[PDB]
Parts: sequence; C-alpha cells; structure tokens
Amino acid sequence: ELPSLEDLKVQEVKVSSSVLKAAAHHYGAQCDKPNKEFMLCRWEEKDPRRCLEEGKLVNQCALEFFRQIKRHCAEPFTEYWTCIDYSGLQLFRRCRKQQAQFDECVLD
Amino acid sequence: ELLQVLKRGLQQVSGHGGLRGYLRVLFRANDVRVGTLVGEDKYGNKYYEDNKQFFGRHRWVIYTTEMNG
Amino acid sequence: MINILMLIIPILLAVAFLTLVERKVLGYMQLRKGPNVVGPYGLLQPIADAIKLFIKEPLRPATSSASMFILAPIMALGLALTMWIPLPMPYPLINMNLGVLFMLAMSSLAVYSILWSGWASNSKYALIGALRAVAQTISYEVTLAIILLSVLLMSGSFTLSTLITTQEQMWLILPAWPLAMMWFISTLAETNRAPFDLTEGESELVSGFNVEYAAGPFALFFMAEYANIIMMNIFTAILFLGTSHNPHMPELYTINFTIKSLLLTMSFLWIRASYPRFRYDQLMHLLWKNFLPLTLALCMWHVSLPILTSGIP
Amino acid sequence: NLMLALLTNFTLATLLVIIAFWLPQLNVYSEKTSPYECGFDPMGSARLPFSMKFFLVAITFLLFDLEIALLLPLPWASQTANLNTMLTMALFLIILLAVSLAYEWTQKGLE
Amino acid sequence: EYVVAKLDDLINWARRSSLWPMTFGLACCAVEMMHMAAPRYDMDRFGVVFRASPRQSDVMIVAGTLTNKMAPALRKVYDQMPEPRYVVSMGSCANGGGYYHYSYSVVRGCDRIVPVDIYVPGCPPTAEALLYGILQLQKKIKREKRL
Amino acid sequence: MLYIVFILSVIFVMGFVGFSSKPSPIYGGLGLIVSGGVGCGIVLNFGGSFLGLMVFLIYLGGMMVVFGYTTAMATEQYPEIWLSNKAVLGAFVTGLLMEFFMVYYVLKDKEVEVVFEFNGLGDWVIYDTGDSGFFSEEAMGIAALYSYGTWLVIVTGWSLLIGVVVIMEIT
Amino acid sequence: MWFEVLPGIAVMGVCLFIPGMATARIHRFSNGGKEKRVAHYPYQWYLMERDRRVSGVNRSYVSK
Amino acid sequence: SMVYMNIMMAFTVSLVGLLMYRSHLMSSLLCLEGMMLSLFVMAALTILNSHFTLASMMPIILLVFAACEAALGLSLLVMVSNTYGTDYVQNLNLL
Amino acid sequence: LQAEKDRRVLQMLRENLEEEATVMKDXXXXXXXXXXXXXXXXXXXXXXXXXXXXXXXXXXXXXXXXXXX
Amino acid sequence: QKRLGVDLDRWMTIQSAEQPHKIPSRCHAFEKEWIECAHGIGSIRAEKECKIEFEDFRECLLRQKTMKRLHAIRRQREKLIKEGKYTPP
Amino acid sequence: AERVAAFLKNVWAKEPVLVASFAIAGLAVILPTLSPYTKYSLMINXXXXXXXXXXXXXXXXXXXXXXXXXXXXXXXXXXX
Ligand SMILES: NC(=O)c1ccc[n+]([C@@H]2O[C@H](COP(=O)([O-])OP(=O)(O)OC[C@H]3O[C@@H](n4cnc5c(N)ncnc54)[C@H](OP(=O)(O)O)[C@@H]3O)[C@@H](O)[C@H]2O)c1
Ligand code: SF4
Repeated sequence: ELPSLEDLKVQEVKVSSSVLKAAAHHYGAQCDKPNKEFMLCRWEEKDPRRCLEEGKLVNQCALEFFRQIKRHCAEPFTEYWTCIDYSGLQLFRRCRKQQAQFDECVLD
Repeated sequence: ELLQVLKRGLQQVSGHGGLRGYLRVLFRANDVRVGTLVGEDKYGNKYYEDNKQFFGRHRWVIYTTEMNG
Repeated sequence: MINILMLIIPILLAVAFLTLVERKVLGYMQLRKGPNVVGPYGLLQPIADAIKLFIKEPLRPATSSASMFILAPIMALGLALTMWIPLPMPYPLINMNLGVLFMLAMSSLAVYSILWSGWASNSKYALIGALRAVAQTISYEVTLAIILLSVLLMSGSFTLSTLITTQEQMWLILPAWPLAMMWFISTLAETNRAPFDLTEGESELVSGFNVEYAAGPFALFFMAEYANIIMMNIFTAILFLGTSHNPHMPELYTINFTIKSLLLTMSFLWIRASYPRFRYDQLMHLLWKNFLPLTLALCMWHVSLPILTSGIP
Repeated sequence: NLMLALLTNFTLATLLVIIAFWLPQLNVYSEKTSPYECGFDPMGSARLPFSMKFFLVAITFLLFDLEIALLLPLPWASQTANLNTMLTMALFLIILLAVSLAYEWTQKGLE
Repeated sequence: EYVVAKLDDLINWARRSSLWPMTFGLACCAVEMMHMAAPRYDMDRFGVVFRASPRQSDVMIVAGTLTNKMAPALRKVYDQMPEPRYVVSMGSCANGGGYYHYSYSVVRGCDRIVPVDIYVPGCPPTAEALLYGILQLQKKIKREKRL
Repeated sequence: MLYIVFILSVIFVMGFVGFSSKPSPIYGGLGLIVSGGVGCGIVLNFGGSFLGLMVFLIYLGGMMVVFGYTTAMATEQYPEIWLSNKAVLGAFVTGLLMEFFMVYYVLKDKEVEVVFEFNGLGDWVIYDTGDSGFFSEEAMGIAALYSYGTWLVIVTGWSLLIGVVVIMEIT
Repeated sequence: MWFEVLPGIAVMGVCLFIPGMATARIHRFSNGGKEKRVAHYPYQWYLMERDRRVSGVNRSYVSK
Repeated sequence: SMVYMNIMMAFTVSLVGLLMYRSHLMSSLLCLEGMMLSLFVMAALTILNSHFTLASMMPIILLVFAACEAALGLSLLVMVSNTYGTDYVQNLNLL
Repeated sequence: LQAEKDRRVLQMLRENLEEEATVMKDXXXXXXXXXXXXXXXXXXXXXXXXXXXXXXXXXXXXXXXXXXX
Repeated sequence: QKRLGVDLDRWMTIQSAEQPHKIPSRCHAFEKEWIECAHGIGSIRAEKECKIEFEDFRECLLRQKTMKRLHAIRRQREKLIKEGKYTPP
Repeated sequence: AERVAAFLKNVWAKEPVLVASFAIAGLAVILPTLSPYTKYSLMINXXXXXXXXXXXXXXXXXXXXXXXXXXXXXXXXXXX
C-alpha cells in the first residue's frame, strides 16, 4: 500500500483548543494562498499521500497567524474567547456586544 | 384598594392570639376569622358571633380541647 | 446521570400537587371550597393519596388477562414521563437531532395505555370504553401533525432548541392566529381532564382504564393522565409562547417560562368545568368534517409564505 | 446517553407497581367479578364481535397518515433545492388530499 | 416500639384524610347524598371526592331502599371494593325500611346483605347530620395491626 | 458493551416469532410495538433521526386501525394465548431455536450461516462509515426531497387518491 | 377568596420550578464553565472530540 | 455482513407467517406490515452505509406503499364479516 | 480537514507495526498491495479498519448519533 | 425499458449522479469506474473485460474482502493469551 | 349576479367554515405567481453554501480573483 513516513508532516501541529478557531473567521482573509493551493491539490488528486507537502505549509502558516494576535491586542481576544465558550454554539449571537471591543484593536 | 386588602389579613392575625395563637387557628381550625365573642359556656367553648360575611353564618364558634374526658 | 432522577421525583410531585388545583380552581369555578381540613390549605392531602392508594389498596382483576393489564400502568408512566426528556426548557436532557418528532411519536405511543386496558378485562363491558377511546384519539392525530408542520415551516426545523431563539421580539400566537386556537382543542387528543376529552371520565359511560384497573394500577393511571396535561401546556408555551431567551442568566428565563405555562395549566381545568361532553359521533364531526379542511387551507397558506417572503432556517 | 435516560424512567415506573403489589395483602376471596362498574352478572360472556359503525373512518386514517409523513420534508427539505420547482410539487400533495376529502363528503358513512 | 406504633397511625391517617364515596342512586337519600357535593354543606376535598366505580373507592354509602331484586346486585359491589372498606347505611330505609319493614320486597336493614359500620338514622338525612357519617368514620379508625 | 445494534437485533427477531407462531392480533399486535420500537433503534444508531422515527409515526398509528379490528369483525371469541395451545407453542419453541442457537455460534470465531457470507465479529466495523461530511451532514440528513424525483411525487399523490375512492366502492 | 387559591399556585411555583434550575445549575460540577455543548450534526461533534484529544486528555470540554 | 444476517433471519420467519394460516384472517395483515417492516430496516442500512442521499428518498416512498396494500386488505376484511359472521380461512365456498 | 488526515495517517502507521508483530512465523500476510486490486485511488475508509484495539476509544469514535454529547 | 422516455426525463436512478445538494457517495470512487467500463455495449454482455473493476466494486459495499482480513487479526490477538502480547495504545 | 354574490352568501349561512377553506387555500396558489418578491427568496437559497468552496485552476479567466475582499464573480449584496 506504501504508507507515509513515521516522522510525519508538520512539527508541533494544531492549536491546543477548539472553538478558538471557530471564533475567528479572519483566517479566511489572511493566509489564503497556502490554504487554497492545498485545496486545489486535494480535489484534483484525491490521495492525501501526494499533497501532504502543501499541507505542511498550511500548518506552518497557522502557527504564524495565532502568534500575531497573541503579541498585539491579546486582552480583547481572550475576552471574546471566554464569551463564546460560556454560551453553547451561538457563534455570533449575544456576543456581538463584546465583538465591538474586538476587530477595532485589530484595525490599528 | 390593594393596600387595604393586605392590611386586613395582617390585622386578623395580630388581633386573635399572636404567633402561637395564629398557628392553632390554622392547623386545628379550618377557617380563621376574628370578631365578637359570647365567651361564657360549659366545659370551655369559645362561641364567637356578630360577623357579617355571608347569610346563615355566625362566626367561627370553635370547639374546646378536652370537654369531658 | 443525576438530571433524569431530578426530573421524575419533583415531576411526580407536580402531578401530586395537581390534585389540589383539580378541585381548588375547579371548586371556585363551581363556587365551592376545595382542600381545607387536611393541611393549612389542604396541602397535606395530595401527599396523603400516595399513602392511601398504594400501601393499603390491593385489588387485581377477576377473570383478568395474563401478563397484560399490569403491563399497562408500566406503559402509562414509562411512556408519558419519558416525554419530559426531549423538552427544550432552558437546557434540554440530551438535545435530539430532531426535537418534535420524538414528542409526536411517544404521545401516540402513550395512547396504548388506554388501549391495552381494553384487554385488561376479558369481559365486553370494559372494551366499550376502549373502543370509544380509539376514535376520540385516532382522528385528532391527523391535525396534530399538520398544524405542527405549518408552525415548523414558519420557524426553524424540527429541533426544539431553535423554537426558543425564533421568538425574540413577538410571540407565534399573532402570526398563527387560527392555528393557536386549534391547539386548545388538538391538545385534548389524549384522554385528559376536559370538556372535549376522551373516554376516561364517568358522566354517561363507565370509566375507561379505571373500571378494569384497581386502585394501584388505577392510581398509576392518574399519575400519567394528568401528567400529559402539564406536558401539552409546556409544549404550547414553546411553540406559541417565548417572550425572551437570555443564555447568560437562566434565572430570568425559569421564572418567566413557568408563569406562561401556569396560565395555560388553569385554562384546561377552566375548560373541564365549563362545558359538557361532545359525544362519540359528533367529536368525529368537529374535526375531519369541519376542522380538517380549515387546517389544510392554513397548511396550504403556510407553504407559500416562506416563498413569498424569505423565511428559511 | 439516550439509552440510560429512557431505562431509568422505565425501571422507576415498574418498581412503583411492585410497592403496590406486595405490601397490601390479607385475604383474596371469590369476590372479584368480570364486568364490575355497574353490577349484576355479565349477560355477554367472554368476547363477541360487535364491530362496524366506524369501519370507513378508521381505514381512511391509515391511508391519510402516510401522506402527512410525506408532508414532513416541507420545513426540513426546502433549504438547498429550488423553490419555484418545489412550489408546484409541494402544494400538489396537499391539493389532492382535499380532493379525497371532497369525495368523502358524498356519503361519509354510518358515523 | 414507638416508630412501629406511629407508622400504623400514619397509614390510618390516609383514611382519616380522604375517602371516596359511591354514588348509589337508590332512593330519596341519594338526593341528600348529592347535597354533600352541594357547596353549603360540603365534604368536597374536605375528605370526600365523588368519582364512582366500585374498584377505585374506599367507602360505599347505601343511600336508600333495598329490595330482593337489588340484594344480589349490591352484594358483589361490596365484594368489588378493596379490602379496607367501610359501609355507611344512611336513612331509615338503610336501617330497616322507612315504612316498609313488614313489606314483601324490601330487605330489612342492609345488614342481612352487607355488614355496616356507621349508621345514619335520618329520613330526609339532613346534610348537617350527614357530615357525621364521614367525620365519625374517620374517628372510628383508631388502630390497625399490633403484631 | 461494545455492541449496540447487535443486542437490539436479537429483540427484533424475538417479536417476529409471534407472527409465524400465531398468538392472536393482540399478543401478535404487541410485536409491532416491541420489535417495531426497538427496530427504530437499529435505524437510529446507524444515523438519520428522521427516517428512524418515521417508523414510529405510522406503525403505531396504523396499528390502532388494526386494533380497531381486534375487538371487532372476527377475533372476538377467545384470547388464544401463545403459552396455552400445543400447536402454537410448538412453533414458538422451534422459532427460538432459529434465533438463540444462532447466537451460540457468534461467540468465539465467525458464525455459521445458511447464506454464503460469513458473519464474523464486527464491533467497530458495525458502523462502517467515516465522518467525511460536516455541514449538512449525513445522507439521511437531507433524505426526503421533492426535487430530482418529481415523477415520484405525482404517482404517490395518485395512489393516495385511488384508495379513498376505491374503499368507498368496496363498502 | 384568592388567599386559599394562591397557596395552590405557590406550591406549583416550587415543584415545577425545579426541572428548569436543576438542569442549568448542574453544569457547574459536570463541566468547566457552566455549559453543555450542543451536538446536532457531526461538525459540532468533531469539535468536541478534538478538544478532548488535545491536552484536555480526560476532560471532554476544557478551555486552553 | 454482520447486522444484515439478523434482519434477514427475521424476514424468513415473517415469510412463513404469510404462508401459515390458522383460523382467523387477521394474522396475514399483521405479517403484510411485518414483512414490509423487515424490508424497511434492510433498505435503511444498505443506503446509509454506502451513502446515497438521493436514494434515501426511496425507502420513504416504500414506507408509503407499505400500508397502501395493508389499508385495502384490512377494508376487504370488513366486507367478508358482513357477508358471513366472522372472518375465517377455514370458512370458504369456492373451488 | 487537515486534522482529519493527520489522525488517519498516524492510525495507519500504528496498524503497520501491529501486523508485523503478530504475524512472523507460520501465517502468510504480506500487508503490501492491500485489499484493493486497483491501488490507484486508495480510499481511506477508516471506520472499520481504524482502531484495532481498546474498547473505550473505539466506542466513542463509532457512535455519534448515539449518546450525542 | 420496453418503451423508453423521450425529451422528458425521470431518471435519478443510477448511483453517482447529480447529488441532492453537493454531498457525494461513500462508494463514489468505485462507482465512477463501473460507468467508464460499461458505457460500451460489448463489456457487460461479454462480462470478462470489466471483471477486475467489478470485483473492486464488490469490496466497497459489502466489505467482505476486508471483513475476512480483519477477522484473522482479531482471532490471533485472542489466541495469543499470556504469551506474546503488545499494546502500544 | 347569478352565482358570484347570490351563491356566496348561501355558504356563509349553512356551514360557514367552508368559505375559509376555499378562500385561504385559493390565495395560496395565486399570490406566489403574481407578487414581485418571490424571486428574491430563491437567490439567497442558492447563495448560502452548504459544502466547502472548490478551487479551480486559473488560465485566462474573467471575474476571478483571490479569497481576499475584492470584486470577483458576483458575491451577494442583496439587502445588507
Ligand atoms: N389446616 C386446617 O384447616 C386444619 C386441619 C385440622 C384441624 N384444624 C383445626 O381447626 C382450627 C382451624 O382454625 P384456623 O386455623 O382457621 O384459625 P385461624 O385462621 O388461625 O384464626 C384464629 C384467630 O384467632 C386469633 N388468635 C389465635 N391465637 C391467638 C393468640 N395467641 N393471640 C392473639 N390472637 C390469637 C387470631 O387473631 P390475630 O390474627 O389477630 O392474631 C385469628 O384471627 C384449628 O384450631 C385446628 O386445631 C385445622
Ligand atoms: S330513609 Fe327516607 S329519605 Fe331515605 S330513601 Fe327512605 S324514605 Fe327516602
């Protein structure tokens, strides 16, 4: 069958917690070029074994995305993150008042 | 109108007995009401009267505890 | 799991404390004093019936049947008390993939309690009260699903969680004006304490699912039959009432939800005292002949509305 | 769990029957009767057909209940598919049900 | 010792609390038996709830005249009652014929058919006097099960 | 404990024996509730709450119509218990040997079957479906549709018109 | 009089009040943050499964 | 594969049930809905495992037609009792 | 979606090590080429093959409609 | 069909068609091969050329080829008791 | 009037619920064809994506850009 290497792709992969990813839809706008090329590779060639090299760049850019938010305007990001987990899965409902504190700091 | 209705209930509990007296007229007695009393009766009956309320009614009256044996 | 056990024992008490309201409100409706002697306002009498009917009352039927009969009060409680689980509330016990489908299926399964009580006595006297209970329920199951569909297409999907969020500004009584009036009648499909009702009360015929049963099974039937009345009252307060949601404070929802349901809880006992029984034949003529063309015309109307003006979840 | 939620309610319900079954016991005489409710000896022993009266109206329910089940897509299906193509088909099932009930008006039955 | 003695009174408290009557529409006594449901003299949820059906009820009130045509009918109804049962024969007909007694059809005193615990003597049984028929019933229930 | 559907499938066949071994349409009527209701759980565990609870809506409602002819027409003579008759119990005792003796071969190794296919164990393989879809998930998640099968809507509408008119001619 | 009726309503304002509060206030002990996650469809189910897998280990739903 | 073998075994018992007749005619109409119940479970598992989405509409159509025959046969049961007294497989005139 | 494929690859490598450990002496199992005769598309189908051992992890992964937390 | 439909079509019958919304079949990878092999008349009538692709299609829905393979692994793990045991998980 | 006004009041007198069964159900067919708002509801129904977006290879294409906020294809802007 020929399986992938035991070393695996992307060192220290994925974020530590869920919902955190769902709270920020800005990942669609920023860093899309590595994401879309992996997407274009995967639909044309259905094998995960062939387009894992492009998938390495997706996870590497994912770590670069979260580190920028942790450096500048971290306190409005944490307050928005605690708001979404307090409720069930409203995603954008009720937390729109605390969403005003967010984005405005990021706009700087 | 609403203030006088709540005050009428509080005055009824304050007039007859007090704290321990009101509980005796609630747990043992079915309906609690205060007014005029005749007083004098054999064994120890209370016998209350002179109340308006409704037609064919002459207050609580009440039964005595341990009448003969 | 603790939540299920905290939804049977306090709920059985609500069916117990119903017996007060069943003759206190109904009493003042008939200008007579209800519970008074037993407790401070007769409050010790509802809990006294549990000591009265179970511990001391012993009957089992004569000619009887085999395993069935005693199977029926198990079917009475074990299908009507399970109805509390899919309820949305502030927060539901295991939120269903589709909400109202489980509510409609188990309600029709709860009808079997009065059905298996027909074969409780092999004698023909009991099954007349069962055969009457068939038609007084079988016809009203048609509209119960149709009037639901007109409300469900108006707001969200089958999920009961979405039905709370859809009512943020105004109630669903005002858009569904003739449909809300239908759910004072269609709710009384199950054998409930009402004027429309079914073959359960005495009045003219012998008492259905009571003449065959004892005290102990017969006592278990009332703990299920009156339980369905609260269930329909809550279910109307979800589909037609709402007022506010508030996910942050559950305290503001729990008080406001109970008042809306309690006003409806009085309303069925208001119906019970006021009006006579509709007769076996003529209840089949209220619906089917007269109300079914009306509900389907409104069902036709509620199909067009999301297409006319955008209304898709 | 759905299984643990349903069984705990069912086991508590059947346990309450046992409490009312074993505690009250003293004597069981040949006293219990077949019909009860009104009294006297049962003239109609065991079982007899009776039947009729509602035979047509009951049958129609079995026929109608399938259509209401086929109406259940309406709030759940109309999300991805085109509305203009659906409008002609969704109403079509409701229209024909009124036609069947219109044929039910010309002699409904004994009920 | 003390818990056992008080538990027997707790079971007897349930019969002291509530007892469901039977609507024996037997004679004129049954009309005054309907006056127990009438508001002016009420036992409605004071300790009495009308529901009928001999299988569910605890107390049966024989309300009037019994005949030889009715002697087999009432007997098995008493047998259809749960074992803790009380019979209140209300009226002179229930106690041995109002007049009658020396008549051909009327059975004398109900006690020939079914045993009675509490007697009410009143022809037109005044609702005032009828109230004892349930209040004395509760007072008579004192002790059950010693061993 | 690992098996969820397999234990329910035993109860499914259990109610089905009370059909070949005729127990009258009251004890045999119970089968459509007992094995029918558990039969919904077989559908529910695989997925799709709609089609799983769709069995509850008709096979209980339509059974009430059947119940409208259990206390009617023919069967009202004797209850006829499946534990009393010698001709009935003989079919049940051989009926249980068609089910319970089969489970004896399931435990340890693959079970012996009349068909060519082997049963094996299959605990994790019982689901045999990956996650794949997320938003608007499940094939049963968007099951019923008026689109694509437009011809199927017309004939179903026709067949439910025919019956109402036809039964009127019979009666 | 309503002074007899209102204790019949007030006793219902305690027993029927329980199932609402008992479901909500139990989320403090069961989960960290007084919330039980809604499942519905596999998308929301997968988010819970990866949360329990990622450094929460034993806990089903946990922040960070 | 594994789950299919149990519901196929339930089909065979209901197959015999439609071919076995004793006294009443009511057993057949239970088995008609019984056999359709066993086919419905078989259809539900086959379509959902190897996902179809389009063909998951098909058992819903099948479930409609499942009681289409059952309603007509149950209405035919009514008219036999009117001509005779009680519906019996044992009681027939035609040769 | 990458997180799905990251887990599926790691599960495959765990299965490859288990097959080599169990089969060594008498039994014939190559594991190469796999079951499919096509060997060009190579479908994942990690539901029946995924997790060969440990009951607690397998039961949670298989059931989603059941329990539904 | 004894008589076929012209102009108007009432298809949506065969596997791997235009999906209900967008969701594809679980066996869609093997479904595509069967249409590509049997589009010509002299393939299914011959039933020899498409024998390779039909056997791969049998593996998808029934999973019988994978069932007997996974049965051998689970049996050997149960057979080896108290002698040679490994548990990486 | 022969049947427009003369026969309509006869339905109101005997069995008046029959009037509502024809009028409300009748308007449910006429309104979705003539009213100029029905086409807007289908537009949002097609715009709402259920499945994930698919990337296509670009080789001389018009109205196609990056995922970032730019004028590409069409993009829904019908009422806010
Ligand atoms: N098996 C038979 O049928 C059989 C065969 C051969 C001979 N016999 C003879 O026939 C007689 C049948 O009588 P039985 O057994 O039918 O009577 P039983 O049912 O035992 O009834 C006797 C009653 O007397 C009371 N009693 C007796 N001893 C008591 C004590 N020490 N303290 C308080 N109360 C007491 C009991 O009241 P409590 O329940 O309130 O204590 C009980 O209700 C026997 O005496 C026997 O010699 C019987
Ligand atoms: S005792 Fe008097 S009132 Fe009672 S039934 Fe006899 S005659 Fe009538």
